[PDB]
Amino acid sequence: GPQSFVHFTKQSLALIEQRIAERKSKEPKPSSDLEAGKQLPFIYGDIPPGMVSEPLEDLDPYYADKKTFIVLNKGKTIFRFNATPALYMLSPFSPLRRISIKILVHSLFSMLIMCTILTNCIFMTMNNPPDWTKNVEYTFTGIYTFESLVKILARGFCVGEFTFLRDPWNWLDFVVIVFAYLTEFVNNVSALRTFRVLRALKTISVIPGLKTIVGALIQSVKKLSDVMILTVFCLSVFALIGLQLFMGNLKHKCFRNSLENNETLESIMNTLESEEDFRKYFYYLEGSKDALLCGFSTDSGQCPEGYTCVKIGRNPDYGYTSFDTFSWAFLALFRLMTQDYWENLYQQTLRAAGKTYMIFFVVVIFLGSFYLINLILAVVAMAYEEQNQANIEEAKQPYWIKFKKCIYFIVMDPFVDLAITICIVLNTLFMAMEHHPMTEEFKNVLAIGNLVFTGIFAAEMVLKLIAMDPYEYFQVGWNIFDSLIVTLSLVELFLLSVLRSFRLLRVFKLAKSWPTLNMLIKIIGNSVGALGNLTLVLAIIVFIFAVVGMQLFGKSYKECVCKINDDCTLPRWHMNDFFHSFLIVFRVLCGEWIETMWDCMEVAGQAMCLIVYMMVMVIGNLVVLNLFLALLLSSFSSDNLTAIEEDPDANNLQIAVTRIKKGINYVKQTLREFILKAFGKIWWNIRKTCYKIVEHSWFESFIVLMILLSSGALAFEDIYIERKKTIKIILEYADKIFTYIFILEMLLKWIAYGYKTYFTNAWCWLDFLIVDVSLVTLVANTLGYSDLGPIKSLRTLRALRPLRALSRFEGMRVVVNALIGAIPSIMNVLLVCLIFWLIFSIMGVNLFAGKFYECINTTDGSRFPASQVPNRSECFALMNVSQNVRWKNLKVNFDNVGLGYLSLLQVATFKGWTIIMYAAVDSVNVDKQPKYEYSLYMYIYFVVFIIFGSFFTLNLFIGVIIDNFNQQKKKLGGQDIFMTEEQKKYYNAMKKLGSKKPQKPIPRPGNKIQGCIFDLVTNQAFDISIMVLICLNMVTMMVEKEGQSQHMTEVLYWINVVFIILFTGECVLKLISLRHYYFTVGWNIFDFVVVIISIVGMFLADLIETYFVSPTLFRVIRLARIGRILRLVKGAKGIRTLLFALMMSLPALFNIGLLLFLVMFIYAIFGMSNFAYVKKEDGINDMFNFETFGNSMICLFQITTSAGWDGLLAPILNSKPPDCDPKKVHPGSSVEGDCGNPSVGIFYFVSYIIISFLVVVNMYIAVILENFSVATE
Amino acid sequence: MEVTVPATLNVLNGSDARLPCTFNSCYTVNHKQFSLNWTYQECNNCSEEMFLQFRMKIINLKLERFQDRVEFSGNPSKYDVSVMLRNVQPEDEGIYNCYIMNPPDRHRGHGKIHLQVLM
Amino acid sequence: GCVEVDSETEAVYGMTFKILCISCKRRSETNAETFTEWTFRQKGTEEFVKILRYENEVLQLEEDERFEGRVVWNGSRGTKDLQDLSIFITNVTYNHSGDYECHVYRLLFFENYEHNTSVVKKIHIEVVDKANRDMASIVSEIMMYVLIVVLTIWLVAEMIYCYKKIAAATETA
Ligand SMILES: CC(C)CCC[C@@H](C)[C@H]1CC[C@H]2[C@@H]3CC=C4C[C@@H](OC(=O)CCC(=O)O)CC[C@]4(C)[C@H]3CC[C@]12C
Ligand SMILES: CC(C)CCC[C@@H](C)[C@H]1CC[C@H]2[C@@H]3CC=C4C[C@@H](OC(=O)CCC(=O)O)CC[C@]4(C)[C@H]3CC[C@]12C
Ligand SMILES: CC(C)CCC[C@@H](C)[C@H]1CC[C@H]2[C@@H]3CC=C4C[C@@H](OC(=O)CCC(=O)O)CC[C@]4(C)[C@H]3CC[C@]12C
Ligand SMILES: COC[C@@H](NC(C)=O)C(=O)NCc1ccccc1
Repeated sequence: GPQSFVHFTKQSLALIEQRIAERKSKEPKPSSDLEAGKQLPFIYGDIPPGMVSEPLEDLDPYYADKKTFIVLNKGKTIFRFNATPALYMLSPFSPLRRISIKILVHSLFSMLIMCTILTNCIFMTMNNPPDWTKNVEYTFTGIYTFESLVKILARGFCVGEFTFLRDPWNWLDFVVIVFAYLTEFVNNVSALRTFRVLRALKTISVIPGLKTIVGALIQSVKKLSDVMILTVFCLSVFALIGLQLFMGNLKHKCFRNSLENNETLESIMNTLESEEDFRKYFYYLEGSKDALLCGFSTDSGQCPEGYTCVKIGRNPDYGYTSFDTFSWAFLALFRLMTQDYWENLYQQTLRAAGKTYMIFFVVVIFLGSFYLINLILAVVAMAYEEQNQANIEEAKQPYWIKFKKCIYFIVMDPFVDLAITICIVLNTLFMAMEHHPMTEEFKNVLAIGNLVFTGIFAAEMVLKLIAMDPYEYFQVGWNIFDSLIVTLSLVELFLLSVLRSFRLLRVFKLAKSWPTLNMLIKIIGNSVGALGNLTLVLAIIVFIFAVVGMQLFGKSYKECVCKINDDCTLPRWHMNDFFHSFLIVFRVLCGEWIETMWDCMEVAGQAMCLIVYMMVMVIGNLVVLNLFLALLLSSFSSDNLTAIEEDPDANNLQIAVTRIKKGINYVKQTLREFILKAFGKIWWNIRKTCYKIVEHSWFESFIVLMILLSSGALAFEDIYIERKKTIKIILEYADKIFTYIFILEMLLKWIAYGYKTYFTNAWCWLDFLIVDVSLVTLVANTLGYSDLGPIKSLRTLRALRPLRALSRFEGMRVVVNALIGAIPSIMNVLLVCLIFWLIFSIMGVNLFAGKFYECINTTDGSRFPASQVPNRSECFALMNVSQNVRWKNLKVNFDNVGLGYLSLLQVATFKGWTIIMYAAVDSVNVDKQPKYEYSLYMYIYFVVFIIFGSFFTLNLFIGVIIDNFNQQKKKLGGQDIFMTEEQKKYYNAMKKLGSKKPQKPIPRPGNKIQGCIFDLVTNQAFDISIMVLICLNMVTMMVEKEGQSQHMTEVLYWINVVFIILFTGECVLKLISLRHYYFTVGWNIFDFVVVIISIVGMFLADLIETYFVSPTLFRVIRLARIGRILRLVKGAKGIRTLLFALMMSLPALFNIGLLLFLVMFIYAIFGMSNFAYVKKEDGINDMFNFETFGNSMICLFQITTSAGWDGLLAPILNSKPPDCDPKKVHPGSSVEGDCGNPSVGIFYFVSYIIISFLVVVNMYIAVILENFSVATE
Repeated sequence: MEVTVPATLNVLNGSDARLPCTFNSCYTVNHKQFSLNWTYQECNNCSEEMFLQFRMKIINLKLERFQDRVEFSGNPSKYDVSVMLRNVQPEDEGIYNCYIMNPPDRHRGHGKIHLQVLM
Repeated sequence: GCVEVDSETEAVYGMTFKILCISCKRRSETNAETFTEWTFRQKGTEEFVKILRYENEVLQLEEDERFEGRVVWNGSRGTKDLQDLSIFITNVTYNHSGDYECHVYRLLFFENYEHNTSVVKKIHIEVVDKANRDMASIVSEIMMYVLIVVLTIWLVAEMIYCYKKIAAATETA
């Protein structure tokens, strides 16, 4: 009640002391709604005028026994002070304490502190500040002291409860103040400034809500214990496997065969220091910082003639890429899990070891990279959903009127809206017609059309304003938006590219009639609406990391620049100033953290760079993922609440189309009226016999075998087939047999099903089309017209033969059914994304049309300095003199809107984006030689695009593809959509392995001894001891490295032998103790198997390293030791359930992987057909090309994850000289030319990386998130 | 390049004086490229006399005014390029100058030491 | 790219024949300067004889009634880096049956390093009067026809048996 409002007087303090005396004699819970930092319950109504900001008696009966008072702040917010005198000196009734409390609660105080923090943040971003900034620094320090002193005078320093030191953030404030004082009094400056960076964290304290957001983030990260344990364990196991396999393989190099002066390899190596010195003895590829890797196997890299492969020197990438030690192997496997630049590691390892080692990378990229990432996403999703449910539950608990009316009739009609929509679409399609190589008349017509459209829009605004007055005009967000767009367009007319491009935003007006374009606007609005605090936390964190990196590493980048750049100038990416530090942090968030980290370590030490980079990655990715999941779930759940009816007031477009259709029907009826006024018993059995035959299993299995045989026969048509003439002949004749068999099968299926039943079936249609192609090619070849252009090209369609297996295999049929059922929403979102990206493509065209041309030196490929050759005229004057000069242009640029689309795809996938960025930020003008970072602040264009078009689009896409699967599951009846009927039974039976109750204890034996052996074996002490022994064995495996001395090798061997005998001893004790009940437990029989394979592998390795010689087989056999450490999962309940989730999801992932492998096979055959003779460049080299089935499969697996697809596509975009040679002659073959086909290449790669995203990401995630919700019950 | 030297050095007559010249170049001190250029001037405006260099090995020019009392006490391998002098007389008083150039670095150092002889 | 295809071992009297000698490099991005010498040991002789030498885009056919005017270069053209070194007999006779050898002398150019290697490829040529049909072709055609016939008979037999059964049951009901 309002009478509870009474001042806190000395008598009240005495009474409260008496109450605490009563409490002591006595020797509950504070009201949650009455805690500090919250608003009063409304039962208290208003505050009396002479009461606000005064020490009022406590309003909580809980504190009635304790000395404590309350203050109230104009704004209905309660603070809970302490009635004890401050510092044993200042009483609560003292002028100092009164004024300090008033100040503290005043809102102007907090506003000033926030402004001070924001200004100090601006001052933090200065690599070298001017001398005079010490005055501003002292101003800031003094303001912080005043704030802290006011807080202390208001609520004591640490005298009891509710004191300055009690709140954690007050610790930070104190730490900042003492550090600021100590640095000045003492005056490594870098550490002092890096600690000065902590002031930015006070923003969380001052700005409301950020504290709760950070608490939520910490609670979220508290739930990832099991996932992080599993991730560390899996990365450790894979690191051990890789260390066993590839130890020292990356030190291989090609070394000169013929050595002068009777030199030796050791003598040479003891002297060389420079890369120039090294290049004289080892084989270096042109423009490479590392010696070419070679191998001793037949499928490894091949050294040139006169060079031999030798293991010596340092590992590539400054020495940071290796498996020589467990630490470096762990770094490599973490890089593989995050999939950052993993294709370089893939290629290096394959070159150094052998192409048969792609199995390691396949297993790692699926068992570790994707599955663990999806586990992390699923766990964060479950945390955010449980936090949302809690929040929802808590919330639940005179002459002018003539023209006004006339124009209101004219310009508010539905047809005006339809006309304006048509005009907007026409204007956008008209502005998408600009290109770098445009003529003067075309420029004129574009200008005229732009003027016409802007005039139309301005006239429409004027009319819609005079019809209805501004006081109502400006009441609509759409009206004010159109007003800003049109006024900016008029400003542009009176005065650029950017102002011209801002008109593009009118496209969003279609969101009213486009349901799935309103979803994107809702996502973007939530990012700054409900989740504004989360976005603000992200921005603050990124700013803090950028400043920290700058302060720590700028001087190092400036000084040790010759360790990372040959020219001794700052590289493209550095931390020497705030903009580049921010760019590095943003790139790390995008997912690229190793190439820049290498230079970081080179200049500024491994410990510092690793610590900072790991902190940045972990924290930034946690926050980014939290924001992503929050946006997704909010938009695709909270938005669904049936707030209002479906268009209760029909949209103007809807009304106009209704009128149009009514008029069309009226015209149709009138025209119809006007024109009417003006003027066998055996055949039936035969069909039965064919049906019985073609529905027989034997027949189905025979046809499946034939499909597999014909499918496989396509893999033998390499470039080397001319060396296998017998196989050539056999394959031609087998092709004829297959065509005959399939024609007969089609005829039988006709006679059996009927024409109607056969041709109302998509599988039958597909089979019929394939056999039609085969028959056409066979007939043409028989008639001898086997080389008539299009007929030759039609032979490439034989790559479609494998498609006949989809209808045969039930799992692939189920998965393709899911894809087919989800295809409409995919098309919807694809259209939305294309429209959204058209804006960015047009803006990029306007910014960068024709500015990527440069004059280069073709020998080195180095851009001529813009002092000489400033423009293309001078470049041509220079070519007329020299010979190896060229006015080249980037292959993927912004010359027109299609090339802009391709460039944006590369930027959004983060593959090849760096080349485009470099060209863009160098771009000067059209027909002008680029300069270094002349247009430096063009990086913002790519930053904004990556944010919007590559984060929000990915929000929308994932959100809609996951509903279309939830809707499919609900429609089927709560049934798994990726699992077959025969797999459903196995899945149901398997679900009971995660819920069986414990069995009865195994009976004690009879003997006194065996019985004593029983008690031990059945003890938690025994179990823990065995676990510790397993851990020690794993440590002994880790300690091994490359180049270790023979003494260490022997001592490690003996330690492992002792471990083996100990584990065998414990197994034998268990056996004799449990008798025959030992094998009733799966973990027991797993341990028995592991023991047996351990013993056998030890003996086999001993034999192979003695009686035989085979290092590869020795290394592979030594991998039996991993089974000893795989037993740690037995006791770890946290990760056992996650692995159970994996084993539950295996059946569906099998079907998905089967379909993916079929798609990869088809694409590999097409690649062998097309790109087998393209020029060796970029990602196409002697070892990764499309010249063979193995090479093609390696490349396709590489780009299944969207890694290096830009590099693989680059050689295929060559189509005319001097890029390619159309009349090149290939020895040993009749094919001519090494040019590529730009259109076929673009379609091939884009479609592949698209089919890739709809299976590796949308379907794999869907399945793993589906089974994680089951395991967790 | 950063060079750390004392502005003024005071030593007693007849005592051995060590001139502290040091640098902290980021790169390793390749002895095959390191360059030294120690010089002496009785005054700032006075001319400078070469008396101790380092091209590939420590070379002392043994000027008459210093006799054989000037030697090298530090080591590039460890970023100390100090100079050691015996029994300072009342004439060595003046200004000492180390000039350093450690490739692949480009900035050229300059360490100046003022030696003073006390009673 | 470069594929080391072997040569045929059968020329028909009175017609043309091309003798293949392709020798590719281990790494195709290297530079080299190749030349070749062909030798021939006629069926009925014991000594290998030099017949021609091709260096710097000029063929020097050593005097030899047998090959005079009956050989022309047919390998890689317009370069000093020869990876295909095939010759072409424009009019086969019976004096062209024997053992051919194709010596390749390649000189790789590296960075502060020159390597001079060598390759030898032997081609045995027998001259006939009528082009024999490939045994592989003959066997494959025979097997194709046999398999087609076998599959057709099996299908028709199954057809007839199933029809008799189905009609029998239909009449029974
Ligand atoms: C601005 C320029 C660049 C547009 C270029 C593309 C247009 C020629 C087409 C292609 C896709 C079309 C859109 C595809 C789908 C729709 C949804 C359609 O409404 C529904 O489908 C409603 C469904 C429901 O209410 O259930 C209204 C037209 C619209 C926005 C279309 C408007 C015209 C678009 C943009
Ligand atoms: C590729 C070019 C050279 C061939 C022509 C295009 C085909 C891809 C089209 C032509 C006819 C189409 C078919 C026409 C009829 C049908 C039956 C249709 O289902 C029904 O009509 C059955 C009854 C029902 O679904 O209610 C399913 C699609 C399908 C196979 C269509 C799939 C697409 C086909 C094969
Ligand atoms: C919706 C749009 C606004 C977001 C995505 C694109 C923007 C971030 C772009 C559009 C226009 C761009 C500006 C256009 C022109 C320039 C000039 C350029 O500098 C120079 O031309 C160098 C001048 C000199 O050195 O003489 C640096 C980038 C900057 C400021 C650009 C900054 C990034 C802007 C604002
Ligand atoms: C952990 O991220 C892996 C990341 N792959 C790389 C190399 O960055 C990915 O999501 N690939 C899935 C994918 C597939 C196709 C097109 C785009 C993305």
